[PDB]
Amino acid sequence: STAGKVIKCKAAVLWEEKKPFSIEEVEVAPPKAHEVRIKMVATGICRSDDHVVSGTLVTPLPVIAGHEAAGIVESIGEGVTTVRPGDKVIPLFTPQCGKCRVCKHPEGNFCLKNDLSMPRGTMQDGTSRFTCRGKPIHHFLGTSTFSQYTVVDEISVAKIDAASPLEKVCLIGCGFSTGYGSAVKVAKVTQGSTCAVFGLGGVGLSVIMGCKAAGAARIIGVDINKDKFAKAKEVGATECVNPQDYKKPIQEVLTEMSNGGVDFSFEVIGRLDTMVTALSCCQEAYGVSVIVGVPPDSQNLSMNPMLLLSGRTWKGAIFGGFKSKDSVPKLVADFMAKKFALDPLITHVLPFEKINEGFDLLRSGESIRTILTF
Amino acid sequence: STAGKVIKCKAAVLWEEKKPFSIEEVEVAPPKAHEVRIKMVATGICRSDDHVVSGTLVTPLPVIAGHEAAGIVESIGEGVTTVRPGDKVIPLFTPQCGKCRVCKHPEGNFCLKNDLSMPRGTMQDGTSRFTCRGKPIHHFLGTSTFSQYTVVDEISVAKIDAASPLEKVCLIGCGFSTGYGSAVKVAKVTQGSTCAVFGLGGVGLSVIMGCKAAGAARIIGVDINKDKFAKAKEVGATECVNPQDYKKPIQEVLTEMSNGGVDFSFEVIGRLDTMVTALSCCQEAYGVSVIVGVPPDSQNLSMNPMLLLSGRTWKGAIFGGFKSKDSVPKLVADFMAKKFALDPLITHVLPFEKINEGFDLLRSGESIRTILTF
Ligand SMILES: NC(=O)c1ccc[n+]([C@@H]2O[C@H](COP(=O)([O-])OP(=O)(O)OC[C@H]3O[C@@H](n4cnc5c(N)ncnc54)[C@H](O)[C@@H]3O)[C@@H](O)[C@H]2O)c1
Ligand SMILES: NC(=O)c1ccc[n+]([C@@H]2O[C@H](COP(=O)([O-])OP(=O)(O)OC[C@H]3O[C@@H](n4cnc5c(N)ncnc54)[C@H](O)[C@@H]3O)[C@@H](O)[C@H]2O)c1
Ligand SMILES: CCCC[C@@H]1CC[S@](=O)C1
Ligand SMILES: CCCC[C@@H]1CC[S@](=O)C1
Ligand SMILES: [Zn+2]
Ligand SMILES: [Zn+2]
Ligand SMILES: [Zn+2]
Ligand SMILES: [Zn+2]
Repeated sequence: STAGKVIKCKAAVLWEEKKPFSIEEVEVAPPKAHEVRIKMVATGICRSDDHVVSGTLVTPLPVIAGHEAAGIVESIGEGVTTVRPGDKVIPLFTPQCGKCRVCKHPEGNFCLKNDLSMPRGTMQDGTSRFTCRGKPIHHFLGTSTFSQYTVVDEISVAKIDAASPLEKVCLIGCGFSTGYGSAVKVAKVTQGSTCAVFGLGGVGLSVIMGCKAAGAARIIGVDINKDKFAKAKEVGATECVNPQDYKKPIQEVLTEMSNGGVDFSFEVIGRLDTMVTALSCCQEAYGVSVIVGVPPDSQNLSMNPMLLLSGRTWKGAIFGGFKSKDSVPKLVADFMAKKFALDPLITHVLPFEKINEGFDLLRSGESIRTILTF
Repeated sequence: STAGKVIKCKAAVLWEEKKPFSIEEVEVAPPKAHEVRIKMVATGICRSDDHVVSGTLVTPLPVIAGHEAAGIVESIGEGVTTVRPGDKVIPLFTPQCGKCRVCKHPEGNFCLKNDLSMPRGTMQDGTSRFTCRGKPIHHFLGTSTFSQYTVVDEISVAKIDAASPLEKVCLIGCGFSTGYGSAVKVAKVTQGSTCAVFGLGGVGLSVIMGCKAAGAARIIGVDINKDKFAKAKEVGATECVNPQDYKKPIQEVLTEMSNGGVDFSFEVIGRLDTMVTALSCCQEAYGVSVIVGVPPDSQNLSMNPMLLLSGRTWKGAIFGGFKSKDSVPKLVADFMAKKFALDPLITHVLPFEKINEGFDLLRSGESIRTILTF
């Protein structure tokens, strides 16, 4: 019925940094060749969407943010072969073209068609499908899910199980997969190890889930908000520590509690100082530290290279190291088979029109993941 | 004949920073329990010994430096079980106690008894076996090989093949093992990969040897001294580049020549800026960069954590990651079986008494390894 036509719908537009989202009427153009128009069903509020509002994450404005979501294909442009109208799908903020050097490498996942390194906030063809008040509105990492309808490139969408609960599996579009993969795929947590997880929001909780699934014996959660500790323990943290309770630096405290440094540490916050602290708290000769948190745009950290010369391994990853199009469908299938849980991350559910309230909950420290329904 | 007695012999003592070594008479005490007194046969001049002179590497002075060497056991203290008088041995600047958490971990080699993290420059018992002009002289990483005789702890010595040529296998005590292991063990260079090696001294040449033995397809040598290029090519470099020949930063140049960044990069110099440049030139999603070079004491580098967040792996190692006492004897055995060559690193041979001349050759850029004979 709407196939091949402009759709007029509501979307949350961010017109300028540090302002509330504006629920407005936008026009969404029909999908061009190899493009997929999606009717959104659920979208999570991730800290990275708030980074766009705060200026932490820089991307051309005005913009329709949102990148963690699930929806139903409304229509497909010419040449699309991987999804059909009616299919449940999850948009991929990291594409999987399957032809670049990274897509062909066994460990790479940061596809070279990404819109993160040199952000333009467009479709792959350099143009936008969004218009508001007559003005073109940018996309966000080829996803833009804070809208009733969006249009993505075929390499930025994956078909998922037809029976999946989209108000839950939207978390596989970012939060869950990032945390879980960070532990299980990037760090490769080992059985019996000691892990330290800095930041106990949705991503940090999914890191804990992954460490516990990998058989870690000790999983130490670190947060300055102690209200985060109960849920952290629920999904696997054996201990939790608040840096504000101590008179000495947390890396010392953690080095002492792990009898010389942890096997695996994770930075899941987004601060330069906690990135260096997480590196330091892993065992100097064989420790591994993974950066997951997004740092303030263009800022450099300072660190002593002797931390690495002793033997430490330092790495970072986008989306838990998962090749997005190949893994999203398998993660949904595993969720359907009850291999992991997603309810522990969901603390609040709000209609899409209350998006600003959902961001207020995140910023106040009260929520983990707010799921917005359309 | 000398067993149980103080030995009077010549040693090169460093009384103060930035001065020539002073060839003096020293008194070497007999070995205490679990100690081994070694008659030196050959010692190489590594850049790290020059770092002690320049103040780059800090350790208590006055000191007997030198750590890359081979000699013959003169006598053993009570309780020594792993070596005997007359054995050929190689002193280990990284110990292998075999009991600490690092020694027992499969991938650790930075034994907790090392004298590097908090340098005291003494034997394991906190005292020195060296005296000069009535003053106690410090040890250097439990080795101190710029002396006709030295005393080391049993965990800092390995028994090697009785037929090995000590004027060649002394390089297994540092230079060769470090570079080689950095490629094959730490980085785990893969067949068909592209490697970039910053610094073409003896350790950088050894890194090339390990990349070639791992089957790398391309091995790009980087050095501001183009006189280093011929030998680099001889041992495996497919191309060599001098940063001074270009108008743009070397990481750009290397990213362009590897069509998007190399698989494995190695910092084998000891500069903060080349450590970051080496990291950057490795492929942003799956690249691996290994720091081998020793940076100026207590200085921090500055870097953007986005270099890691895209997927890069950054690591460092001491002694190429080898568990010292288990690996040195195998390396010598491999060398005896012609599994690798050591002659390409040796450009000059001088009597011990010309140690200052040997340091002048290194500092002028003329040599790779000068072997000193006793
Ligand atoms: N690499 C990726 O692919 C990817 C994917 C998703 C999110 N992220 C990033 O991961 C981070 C975490 O995301 P989230 O959605 O879980 O966010 P969140 O805001 O829900 O969680 C962060 C947690 O850090 C805690 N915290 C803040 N400052 C702290 C400090 N100084 N010390 C200790 N704890 C502190 C907060 O109390 C909070 O619980 C963000 O930076 C987000 O942008 C990266
Ligand atoms: N990690 C360890 O276990 C270990 C063991 C041995 C040596 N090291 C360290 O490794 C480094 C190399 O040792 P070496 O004995 O081979 O030293 P070296 O001095 O023989 O070689 C260093 C090479 O780097 C080159 N170089 C200098 N500045 C440069 C720049 N700006 N750009 C590019 N190239 C530059 C020089 O021309 C030289 O050929 C030293 O810092 C040494 O202390 C570490
Ligand atoms: C390291 C920067 C990654 C930014 C990505 C934005 C959407 S997802 O939350 C992570
Ligand atoms: C990272 C510092 C290691 C310094 C050690 C001194 C002797 S060997 O050259 C390496
Ligand atoms: Zn790709
Ligand atoms: Zn996200
Ligand atoms: Zn050395
Ligand atoms: Zn040990």
